[PDB]
Amino acid sequence: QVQLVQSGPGLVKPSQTLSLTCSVSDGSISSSDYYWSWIRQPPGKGLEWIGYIYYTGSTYYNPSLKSRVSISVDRSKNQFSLKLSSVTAADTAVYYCARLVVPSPKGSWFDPWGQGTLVTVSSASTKGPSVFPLAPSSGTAALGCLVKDYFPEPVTVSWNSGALTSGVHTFPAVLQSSGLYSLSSVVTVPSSSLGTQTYICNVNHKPSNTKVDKKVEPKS
Amino acid sequence: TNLCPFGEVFNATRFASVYAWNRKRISNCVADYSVLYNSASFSTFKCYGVSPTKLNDLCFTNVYADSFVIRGDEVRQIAPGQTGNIADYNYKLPDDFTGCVIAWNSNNLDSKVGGNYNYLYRLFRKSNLKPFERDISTEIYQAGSTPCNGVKGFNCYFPLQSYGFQPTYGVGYQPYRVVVLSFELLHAPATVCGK
Amino acid sequence: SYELTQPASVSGSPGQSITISCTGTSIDVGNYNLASWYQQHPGKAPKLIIYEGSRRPSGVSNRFSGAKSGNTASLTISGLQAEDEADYYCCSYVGSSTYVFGSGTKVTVLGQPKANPTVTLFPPSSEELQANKATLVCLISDFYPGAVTVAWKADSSPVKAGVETTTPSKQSNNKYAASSYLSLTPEQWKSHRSYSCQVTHEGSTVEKTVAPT
Ligand SMILES: *[C@@H]1O[C@H](CO)[C@@H](O)[C@H](O)[C@H]1NC(C)=O
Repeated sequence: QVQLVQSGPGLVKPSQTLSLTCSVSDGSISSSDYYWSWIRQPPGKGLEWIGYIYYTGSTYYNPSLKSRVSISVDRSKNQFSLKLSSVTAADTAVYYCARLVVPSPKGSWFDPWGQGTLVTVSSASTKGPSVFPLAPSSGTAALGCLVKDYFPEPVTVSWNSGALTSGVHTFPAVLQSSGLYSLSSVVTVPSSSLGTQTYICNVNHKPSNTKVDKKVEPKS
Repeated sequence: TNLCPFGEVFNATRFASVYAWNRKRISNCVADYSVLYNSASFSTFKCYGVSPTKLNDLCFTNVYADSFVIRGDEVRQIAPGQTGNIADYNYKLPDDFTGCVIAWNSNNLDSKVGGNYNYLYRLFRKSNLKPFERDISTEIYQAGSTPCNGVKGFNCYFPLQSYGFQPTYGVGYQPYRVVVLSFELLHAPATVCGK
Repeated sequence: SYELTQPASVSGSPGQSITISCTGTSIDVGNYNLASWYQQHPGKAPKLIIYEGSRRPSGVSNRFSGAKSGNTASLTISGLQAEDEADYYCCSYVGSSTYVFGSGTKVTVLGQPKANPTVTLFPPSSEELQANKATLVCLISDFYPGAVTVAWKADSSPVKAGVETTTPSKQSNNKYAASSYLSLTPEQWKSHRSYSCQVTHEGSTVEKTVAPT
């Protein structure tokens, strides 16, 4: 199987150029049988094909964005990139890279896909979050972490470096009047484990390159 | 005392669609077939009723060069006694065919990025084509009980369909440029010879 | 036309069959320009279910089947299961130019019973308090259908300022989840004896209270 790994800034100021890169693993981008495309999806809306590129450099964009889109390929580094100029708030969307298969006029499909990169177009400056522990107080108890006042989205929260996933509930963020985001992630655990088992949430906010680990201990 | 214009057909910049194949009439010239059989750029070079090497010693009245474009899957149909959408509805060779079938892959030229739809092939026809018949009709094909009146719809389809060539296609779906040479020997003075 | 048309939402009972339509204008004949179908679960990338009108990738259940009635492609899901609840998009090459996706179809599996919400209220942490900030967190989960209203309360008096509430979001078990935040100064928090979070879901009411201790 093949794998697509996306990368790029999640925040682009208005009138600036959006730039993303998709790297291919477990497969060569220099295959004569495949196209390499970009698809975007505004939050809560549908999918829009942006354009694809052949391993030789030939491109074919959606004419609704042809004036603003530039897709390049680097077969030596097994990557292909996307550039969108004069971005606006209308361009805030999750962007996907996908392998486009077109073996015959019978049909064509996208497989596989990248995991998606949320790019927010705004003028608000990047801000790292403040993380406060949600202490349990009481068979099962609930504890968590508070990720407050950050921009832009998203933040990644794991527990015990991924060793705790069952019972974890990372809620969707909330937009505050100040324009900054804030979310909490909690996990329900047995009460008897509070004095022995350690619970640490791992908050990652790539736009600010801030990773913090807050150990959640009972109130005292 | 010259050399026949075989370069105008094979090295042609544009080829016609298979349903509307292009015929070049060759007469009064000296044909050097060594340029063809000694070329390593041909994927198909099947001759019927004659030998490739044993052709420079022969003279013919008229020579017909038919040129078009098809899929790789359909190269096997350019032959006597074959059936299929191409042999039945586009280009038909007789059982007593006397000539050579030459073809080569043209994915780099006739397959566009985004899709080359300029090449067509006839998909519907009431009866099979006679040998060397050329149907260029676009009447709306009636495949049902009700008559059509020249409008598309249920059981009223357009007779031609596009190939939509693109380089990502498999070799059986990639474009192939075909040149069919017909050798004709009538009770007339022979005008096309070899060395 | 170019806009590919799907029903906004379709629904069916568990173990039954549903069909999603995908209407366009380009009338292709036979096995030519066959559509594809994609499943998208919340927060995930689209997953290929059907390609070339009816063929399935390896690993895709045989409960999914594709067909076409000349003008409209159709995705049929037999034996409905709870995880089949997601968004579905058809895709085709329209007008021999651009790749277009359908409007989108939200499949909801019928038969879901009423679920009462589990409220989990937290007080401001001492670390945040020692930073001269205070935020209450009211967490709501496992409620169906996905619509709740939240009313905060200082002692037994309603609050309004500093309240921020999410829209409901479908979680993995097909129930819903929302959260609410009450921002306060540490003075306001220590003044009142307790703050409350009252969640209303389908006429029922669950409350939680926390005190500065
Ligand atoms: C076509 O052109 C090439 C050179 O580009 C030449 O070698 C070849 O013989 C030509 N073929 C014909 C049939 O004239």
